[PDB]
Amino acid sequence: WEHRRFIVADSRSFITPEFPRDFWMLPVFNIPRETAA
Amino acid sequence: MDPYYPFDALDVWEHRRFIVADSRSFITPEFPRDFWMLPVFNIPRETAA
Amino acid sequence: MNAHFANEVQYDLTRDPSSPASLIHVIISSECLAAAGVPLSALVRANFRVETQTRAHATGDCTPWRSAFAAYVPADAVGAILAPVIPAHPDLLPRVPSAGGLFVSLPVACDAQGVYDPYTVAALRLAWGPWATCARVLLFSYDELVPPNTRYAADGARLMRLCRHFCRYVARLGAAAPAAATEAAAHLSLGM
Amino acid sequence: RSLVEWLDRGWEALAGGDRPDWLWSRRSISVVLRHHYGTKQRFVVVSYENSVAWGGRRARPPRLSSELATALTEACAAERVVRPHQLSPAAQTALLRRFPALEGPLRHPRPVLQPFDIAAEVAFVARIQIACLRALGHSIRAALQGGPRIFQRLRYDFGPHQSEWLGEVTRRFPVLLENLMRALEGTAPDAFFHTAYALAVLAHLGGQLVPLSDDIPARFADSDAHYAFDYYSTSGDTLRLTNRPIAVVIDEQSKCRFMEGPHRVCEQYLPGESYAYLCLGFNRRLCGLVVFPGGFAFTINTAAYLSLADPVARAVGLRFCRGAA
Amino acid sequence: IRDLNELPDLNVLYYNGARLSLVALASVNTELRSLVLNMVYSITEGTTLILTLIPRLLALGYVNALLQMQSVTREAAQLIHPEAPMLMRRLPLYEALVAWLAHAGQLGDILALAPAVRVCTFDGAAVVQSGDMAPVIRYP
Repeated sequence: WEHRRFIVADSRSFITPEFPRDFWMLPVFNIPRETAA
Repeated sequence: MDPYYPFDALDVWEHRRFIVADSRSFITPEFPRDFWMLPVFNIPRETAA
Repeated sequence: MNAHFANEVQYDLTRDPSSPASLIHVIISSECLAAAGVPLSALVRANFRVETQTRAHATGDCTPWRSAFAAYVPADAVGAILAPVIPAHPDLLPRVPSAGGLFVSLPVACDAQGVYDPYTVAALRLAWGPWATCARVLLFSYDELVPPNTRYAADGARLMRLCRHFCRYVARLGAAAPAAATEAAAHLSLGM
Repeated sequence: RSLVEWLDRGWEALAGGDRPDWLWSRRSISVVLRHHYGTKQRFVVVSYENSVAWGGRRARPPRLSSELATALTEACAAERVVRPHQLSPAAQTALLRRFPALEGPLRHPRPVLQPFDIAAEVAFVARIQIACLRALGHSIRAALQGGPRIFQRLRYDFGPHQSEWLGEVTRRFPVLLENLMRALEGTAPDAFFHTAYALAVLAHLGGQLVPLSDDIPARFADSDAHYAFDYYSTSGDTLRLTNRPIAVVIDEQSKCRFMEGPHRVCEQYLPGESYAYLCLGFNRRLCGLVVFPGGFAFTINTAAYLSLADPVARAVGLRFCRGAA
Repeated sequence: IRDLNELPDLNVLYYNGARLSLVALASVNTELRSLVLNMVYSITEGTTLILTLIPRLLALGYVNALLQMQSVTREAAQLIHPEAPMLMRRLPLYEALVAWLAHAGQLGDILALAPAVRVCTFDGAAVVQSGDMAPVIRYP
């Protein structure tokens, strides 16, 4: 036999993300129709 | 920063040949996380602009 | 060498003819491939398969990819053309070493009164394996590929060296040379 | 008997065979040095003496003429103009009268390629690169916009000590989402087309054929469950750890399984199964999935924000895909 | 035939791991010149009678149709490739077939080279070397 601890895998479990405030405004997420690159 | 869970933990016995309703687990490295560094992306020295 | 021969046999199907075309034998260098994102060691591991398609100047659809023939030489390519070496006798023709690469003849889209549109694009593909990371694509323009004028001039003096090299190589080999060879040396020396 | 026949009998004495490869070598050989606009390097155009192809002394008429090309130079050269579109339309129609094919580049309102240019083809590629990126960031912003609860679409067990690791995933979570789109933007446009995402596009537009290199598994066209994946380093530099896009099928929690088949150690693991792998995926339906370590993953539908012209889409495919067998 | 205007191969033969050299010569070429003058003529007479009869008759219904099914870019393409460097009074076509089948039928007899020796070794080597004696039967 074998022994280990156990935690049920559950879709009710979650790891809460927290973003920065300016995180949503970035040159990355916001791109023009044509860039300089 | 602890992720949410409904359950704490349990103690269960499992025989090798008789495993039924199979599942999988999660892997963490063997070195202390102090050696597991924060993610870094170096922005290149110049921009195509 | 043989990659150009085998392809002309394919161009002998005149293709369609309804759409007139042409063919240009091209020797890519290795350093041109190296800068093209081509690992050189992978090819070395005797023909090799290459997909090609032609792409319109401004608007249109590209030709569907078609398989061509390629043979890579990790040696002097122009030298192999110029000074072929008898398998038995290497010393027959001395020559200067150089670099080289694969041989591919490329299709050229013609017209009635065939005139190429410059800036139109012909394309290769090189597959080192199934996955796309083993696939690269190189582009060429009908301006890039088609030179205005050829040269058969510089190749003339070359042949007289052969008549000299044969006459010179046999003179060293002397008695061991097969009689037919010594014979030709007599006339060929008279042509010298 | 010319001297040549003796040469042709010179080899046949020392050869023991005709060896037609050599026969042309004994003849005239035209060597024209050229240069490659891409690599600046050299490639040698050759036409043999008996060669039927261009430059060969035996060739079929008509042959290649510079009539289109030579005029196009002096058209704006006599005008001292860099571009034919800056050429006056009077002279523009002048060559059109002789050359009916120039209508396409000149007279087309919205040419898919910038006419009479060189790098114009590259501009065709790079704009598609940008077109794909915004199809993410806007779609990425979509599902993540108001602070969500992702929970997990996968199934994994956690130890009591592993929880401390997951606590680090919280803080480390936003920095990665930058770094993905950072590198995804930073990738070379060529190599980008080998990535798992560019394959989903070439798969999706094809669905509206076989994308080249056969990267797509045969069953990827079966169900919307068949997926493709890439992996990214969680710590240190964020990079793409997977050459070959990995194909996994999923089935709320449901288990997962690989498909049928040098070695990539990243391939012994399921997505989000272990630390130090950011697991990114898509579908034939092109419904994206972003899987973080621990199995916590959320859907993204990027088809909504993806916007492309059909004449572009059909032109892209025929280059990057192949008519199915 | 090449001396009536070769390859670096065609002079080397392989049997049972052993190499031969047919060169190992001009006396042999004049020793064999009459066969060359018959093997050439029996083909050049032959291919013309094929070429000057199928467009001459193509006799139709299923005979020419099964012929054309065999000539679907196989014989007619070989016809149109040869009749490009060729042409299409009374030509003695039917008389030349008898003259051809008699001549070309004769060369099959000469180049037949029938076996007489059939080697059934018993209590011996399954491969007999050069210079050695081999047990030989011509009987069941």
